[PDB]
Amino acid sequence: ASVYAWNRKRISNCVADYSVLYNSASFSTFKCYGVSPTKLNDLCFTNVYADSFVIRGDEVRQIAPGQTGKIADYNYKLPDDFTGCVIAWNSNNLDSKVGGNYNYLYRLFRKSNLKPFERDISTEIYQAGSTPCNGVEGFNCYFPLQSYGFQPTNGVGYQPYRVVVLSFELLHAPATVCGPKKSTNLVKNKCVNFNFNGLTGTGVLTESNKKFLPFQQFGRDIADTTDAVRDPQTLEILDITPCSFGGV
Amino acid sequence: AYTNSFTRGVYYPDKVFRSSVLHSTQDLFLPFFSNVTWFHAIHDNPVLPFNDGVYFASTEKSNIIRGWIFGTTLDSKTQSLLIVNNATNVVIKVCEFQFCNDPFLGVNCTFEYVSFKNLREFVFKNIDGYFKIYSKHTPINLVRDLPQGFSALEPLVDLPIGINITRFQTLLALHAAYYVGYLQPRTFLLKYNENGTITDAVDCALDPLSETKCTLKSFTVEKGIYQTSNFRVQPTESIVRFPNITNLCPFGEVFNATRF
Amino acid sequence: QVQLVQSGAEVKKPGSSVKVSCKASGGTFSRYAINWVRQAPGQGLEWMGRIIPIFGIANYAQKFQGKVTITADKSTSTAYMELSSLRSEDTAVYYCARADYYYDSSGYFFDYWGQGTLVTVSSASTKGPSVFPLAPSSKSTSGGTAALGCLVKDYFPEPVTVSWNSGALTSGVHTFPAVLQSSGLYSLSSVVTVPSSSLGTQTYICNVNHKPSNTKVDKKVEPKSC
Amino acid sequence: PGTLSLSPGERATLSCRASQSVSSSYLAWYQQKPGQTPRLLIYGASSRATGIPARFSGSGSGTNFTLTISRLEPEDFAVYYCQQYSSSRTFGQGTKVEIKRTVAAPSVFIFPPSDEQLKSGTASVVCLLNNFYPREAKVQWKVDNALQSGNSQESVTEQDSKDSTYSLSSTLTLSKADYEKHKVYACEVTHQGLSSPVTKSFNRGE
Repeated sequence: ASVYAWNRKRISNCVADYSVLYNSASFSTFKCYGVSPTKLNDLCFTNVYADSFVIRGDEVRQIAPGQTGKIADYNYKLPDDFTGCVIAWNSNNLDSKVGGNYNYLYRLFRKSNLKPFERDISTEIYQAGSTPCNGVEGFNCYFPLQSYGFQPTNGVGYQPYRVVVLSFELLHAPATVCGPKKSTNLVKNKCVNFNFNGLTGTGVLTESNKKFLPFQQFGRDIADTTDAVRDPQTLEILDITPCSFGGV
Repeated sequence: AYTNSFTRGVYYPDKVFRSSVLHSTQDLFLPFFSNVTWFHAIHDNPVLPFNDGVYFASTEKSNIIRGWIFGTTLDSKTQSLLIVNNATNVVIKVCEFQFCNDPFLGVNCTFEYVSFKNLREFVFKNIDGYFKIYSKHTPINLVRDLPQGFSALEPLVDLPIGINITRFQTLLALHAAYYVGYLQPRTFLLKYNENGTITDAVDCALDPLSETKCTLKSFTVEKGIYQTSNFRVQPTESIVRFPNITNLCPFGEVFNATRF
Repeated sequence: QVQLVQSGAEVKKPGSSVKVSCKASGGTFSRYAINWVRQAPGQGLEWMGRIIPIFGIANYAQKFQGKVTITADKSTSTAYMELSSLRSEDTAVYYCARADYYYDSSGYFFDYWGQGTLVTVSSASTKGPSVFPLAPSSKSTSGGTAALGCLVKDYFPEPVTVSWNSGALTSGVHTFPAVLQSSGLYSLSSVVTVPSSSLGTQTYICNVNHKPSNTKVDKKVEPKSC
Repeated sequence: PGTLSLSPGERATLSCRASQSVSSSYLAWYQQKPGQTPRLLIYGASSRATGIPARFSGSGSGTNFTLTISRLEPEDFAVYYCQQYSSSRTFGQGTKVEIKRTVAAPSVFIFPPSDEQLKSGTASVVCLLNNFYPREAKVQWKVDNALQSGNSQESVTEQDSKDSTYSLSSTLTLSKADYEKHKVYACEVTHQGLSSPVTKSFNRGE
């Protein structure tokens, strides 16, 4: 997509490696925020959004939590707590066209700047001067979407780059997207290290009498820490009895 | 026409089991003792606003009301949610190719999903961009009004549809009565019993007793005096002052003279 | 390209529409708007409408709202205009041009004009030429020089293409602008000049064709006294 | 349209008729050979990075944004349209530029209507006024010695391609019945090049 009208694939109920991403020399950058790219393989997510678009190489620095500038202002604001990867690759050999690819566009005029993920496809003539817009332009008032017009002869910062932002989400609702990491057997009544669908921890995985309602999935103590879990393969309810410790 | 909502529209805010606990949360809820709008089948399914989202309920064992349509346009002239229910079993579409806009039967569509002394209850919200549904089936004594009593609604689905919702309309078949009320951002204290089940609640905002219950995280409040908030008077106006004349900046010298 | 390939005579009747058509260079849908204008023939020009081929969205001046309907093919830059309230008094010339593209353009002005569309409207039907070779004589004379001509009347649509000895007798030739008569049909005049010593003896022919029916006339002009 | 006459090699200067509002930029001047497809001559205007680089300018007054043809070549003489930008795109009727000449009287000729027309149903008696300058020629018809015009259909040429004058077919168009009620069909021609009225005659039965 043009960056004013960015793509959003939403990812659920599937599994992937992320090294197949971060290993590849194709990626011009692999900027990460709130997560480390190698560590993604240890995790499961409620969902991911592959928010994705083309921008010119100059603009990639704007794609951060806590940043402002033309893309962040008018096209695609990241929240100032965005969690995930911004992956970019030079696409001058893909998106640029001789005579310019004008089918890649960006906004630079609006009544006010974007809020986080505030997608906006509006086309109305913008009031860049004292005159009313009249539904027509010439001067003082103008159409709000600039075009990049990408020519393959562009200088390296003016070249197009394909961007995928992996906007991860972890909610109270349990994970549905998984890393590549292989499962193991269950081990009750022993002190063990564990990863239940992205919940990392350590304790004694006792079985329980707790009546989880059919939608209820984690149980929590007063501390807002996981007291119980329902096993994501066998659906039995386990008390995570604390790890065995005391003073000496 | 109206009736009193009583204690209604409590639903499980999340999939987290908790037990024997008084846990406070801030979310879109039907506020206690608000007026619901009340309906009975004649001509009784106009289009209604959705606002933040809806509590909807009807006094049926009999499924005369069949479901809903939601969106901005509803008529699928943009992507519009359609839902149909076989009493408990649910069928869903999001279409922008043309719906049968007649909201009745006589006795670009990017997603789909499938799975009178009785009260059917629902809550609908669009928060986080996945549309969410919660429900109850329950027997009732009085058919005239929503019950003067406590219950809480489990989820049914949490669907990644991404539709702009501002309005909704219900669907019927004929040769029943129902109610509507609105969610608002509120803070509720919620009581979870030993069976992990929500069994009482308090709206912090309702009255000074309910503010105090939530200040103490407790349904019992003992005799005394309790500080629930600061009190502040808001500014009435924004007042601005400058001298009665304005020079304009010497940029053409102090920022940029005829030589740098 | 430059001259946008506007459709021609679009011969029509009132209470209707016609899909006027035009062509612009292949990629230009992504890089320019198309604008539309009206002109009465030999008279004033005025703006009529616009399309933005990124979305295919169109706009119209208030005089042309409902009377005009513009569309385009984003895959080719082919352009179209249904003249969606057509009348006999709407028998004007119509034009379109490549234009606009905002503060990304050098200055918004139009550049590639179309070749024009005289949408030819009447309440009357198509009719052949009636042709009248106007005599050289002592009256057709001023000293050593004389003139003669032909007049053509009650035909539709224009043209009738009057020419002198099939274009060989060019001496002082003029063919005049046509008049639309109260019948709803066209008429015009054409003239030629000659040495007045030859009023009865030079070869004078009006060669005329109503090309809209291919009806051709090759008539000797009658020489006459007075 | 309104017209100005100038010689080849003169410098033109003509007002935008759309300049009722000033506009924060002018757009362009478009030439036309009458009725046909217009042509961009001044462009990008209120700048001076403007127009076909051989000639022309637009900045000639800060509202009128004049058609400023720097040195008129024989193909510059045409009608012109004027256009401006400030939430705006409208056209004014500019002014025409025509090749200037010495005064030339009309060469006056009458043609009988054709006997073919007098048989079939009409008397379009033609007075050709040929190759006059300026364009302001006058005609009347001595219809039974009363004076008439407009029943004279009066079509006028483009500017002449050999001599830059103009011509008129004044064309007294009676029905065959009216031509049999009336009898006399002489023209009267008056023009700036003539010291007195010029007449040629036609009559029923000549």
